[PDB]
Amino acid sequence: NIPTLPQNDPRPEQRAQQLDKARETYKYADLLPPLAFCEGVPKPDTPSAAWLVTVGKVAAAVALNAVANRRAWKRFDVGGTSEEDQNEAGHNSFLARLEEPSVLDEVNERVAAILGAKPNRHVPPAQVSKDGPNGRPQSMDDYANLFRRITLPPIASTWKNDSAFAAYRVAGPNASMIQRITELPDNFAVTDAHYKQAMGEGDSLDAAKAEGRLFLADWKLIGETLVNNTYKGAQKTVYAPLALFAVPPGGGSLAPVAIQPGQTPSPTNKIYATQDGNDWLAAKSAVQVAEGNYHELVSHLGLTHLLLEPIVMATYRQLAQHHPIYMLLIPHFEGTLSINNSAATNLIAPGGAVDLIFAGTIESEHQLALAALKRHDFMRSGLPDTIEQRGVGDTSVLTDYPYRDDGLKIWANIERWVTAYVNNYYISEANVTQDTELQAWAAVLSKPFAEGGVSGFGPIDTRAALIFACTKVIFTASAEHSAVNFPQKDLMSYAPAITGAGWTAAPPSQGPLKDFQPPLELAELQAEFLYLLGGVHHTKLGFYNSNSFPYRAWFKDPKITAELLPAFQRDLAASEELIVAANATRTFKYTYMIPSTIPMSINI
Amino acid sequence: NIPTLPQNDPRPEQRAQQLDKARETYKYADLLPPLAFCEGVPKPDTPSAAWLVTVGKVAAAVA
Repeated sequence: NIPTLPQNDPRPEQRAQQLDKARETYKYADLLPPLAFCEGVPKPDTPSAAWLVTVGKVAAAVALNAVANRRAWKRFDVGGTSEEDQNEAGHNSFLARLEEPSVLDEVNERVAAILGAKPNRHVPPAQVSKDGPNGRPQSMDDYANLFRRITLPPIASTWKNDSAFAAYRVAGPNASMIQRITELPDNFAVTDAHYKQAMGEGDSLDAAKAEGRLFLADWKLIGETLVNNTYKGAQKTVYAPLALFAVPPGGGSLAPVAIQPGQTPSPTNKIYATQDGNDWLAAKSAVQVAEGNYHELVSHLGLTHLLLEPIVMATYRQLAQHHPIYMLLIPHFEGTLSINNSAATNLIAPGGAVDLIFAGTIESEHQLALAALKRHDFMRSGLPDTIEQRGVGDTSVLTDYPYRDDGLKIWANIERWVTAYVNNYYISEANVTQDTELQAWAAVLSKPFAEGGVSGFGPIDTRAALIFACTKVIFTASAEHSAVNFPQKDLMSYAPAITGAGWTAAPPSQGPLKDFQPPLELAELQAEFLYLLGGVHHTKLGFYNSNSFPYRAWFKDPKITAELLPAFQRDLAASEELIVAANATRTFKYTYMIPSTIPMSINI
Repeated sequence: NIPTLPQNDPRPEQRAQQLDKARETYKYADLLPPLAFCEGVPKPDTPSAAWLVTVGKVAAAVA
């Protein structure tokens, strides 16, 4: 078959009848206000068997670590529970390979209990707990010892170094935060003395501001939207810090200069610098807490999951199965509906993992997420555009920016493959306007953000405009989500390195480090649920197949099958070697933009 | 037992561990909007039996 535009289609009546049945299987829900959600999971978007088995094995290890953590506390129920989880691990690898009682029910339920922070996730079908790790830490060893049957992340041993703190701003979960500044803001007056502490006497703050070597990360939005909460009556705290970063003259890696935990300078809110010791380590730890709230809601959930959800909805509804753009975008949406529902009713739901671990009240977190979707500008949110919007573009000034360098490759790949796919099917700029399905598609997306649209979406009246919207979508389904989702397992499992709440007051430190860390019962949940969200690489960018049992190729037009997609896949195999090359020379690794590791869609 | 200020307390650790267990017992609520309220009546702050007997005599005459 050759997909075709609606005006060129030889059988328009059968086409508009498939969209009628399509709009009945994909109806809009209000699982989260403002946004445009789907009513449950339509059976087409059910998780594939391949996906369930992969997730099932991760949920098994997470469960076995929780049992092993329960053996350590109270130093048969732990033994019997240990084996029913082993039975599932053997059931998964063997029974599911037949190719759904063991696959369907057990996997979805185990994921729900991990993301929902439900009690007694020890054993399934065998139906805070003081027989598991809970309460205040005796020592900092209690946090590293929680990773018993899952591997402790490497940042658990590097995070105190200032080098690791700045690597987050270029190769961490929120690698898009910094911004080149020419003059310091008025509420963050850092001195030349603070600069010469970090960079030495050979450089001056004035010289760095002139040569574009100063970059700032400003968590002002956290202050605008969050409301501190409590856990079991214990005060959870979050800040809205500003942190300064500079590169040595002549170019080089980033390095932290100064930190101010609050938006407003005050007697209780001052500027901490590289030499201040225990106080400085807490001012970095405060920023890390701000990034956790900001990443998981803004960077991660708001601007990938929740950003693509109305587009996933409009694509099914207005674009027929015989539409070429429909053939391009649906495989980049596999399971996005399914994971966003498991996110809505479990993760960010009251009583879930984010409600307890992260500092804000759960509804204040939602406002933070919605605040970014409301201010986002889709048409000017292309990766090469955002790089030049921030002033982070010079490859010689700031030289260690893995996300920028690896990502700008994957973007160029996807744009080439999109520009090819579009130019084949859209042979005249009159094909775009007369695409009644694509214009309906653009309408429901061009709508106000309050009515359920994507901010800054219009207009899609050009082949170049459709090319961008299809590049940005594919990028968000693949590369960007890799750059944010998987750092959760590698860079966010260890609570002392970064977590959702501060558990003492402030960077002005008043005692031991272990008191700023979360209680163990939550610290175990953070490691486990972030292990699960970061430990599933299923489906691979460039490899378009079906979500059904044969897992056969998805395209049918032999133009794409034996030319256009192979052109795409080679470019990705090429960029992979350039990225793998640069990654060996790097101490702070960045696998999240490696073409082999990237998924097609948002699915975990 | 002679009371003592925190900085002078010979047993600071045991002291701090008490307020944690205490902040667990006395949690805030929004029973009345814009006011700092207690989440129900915690058990150590249950009305005493003397208070109930005195009140019970009055609540009987009213009935």
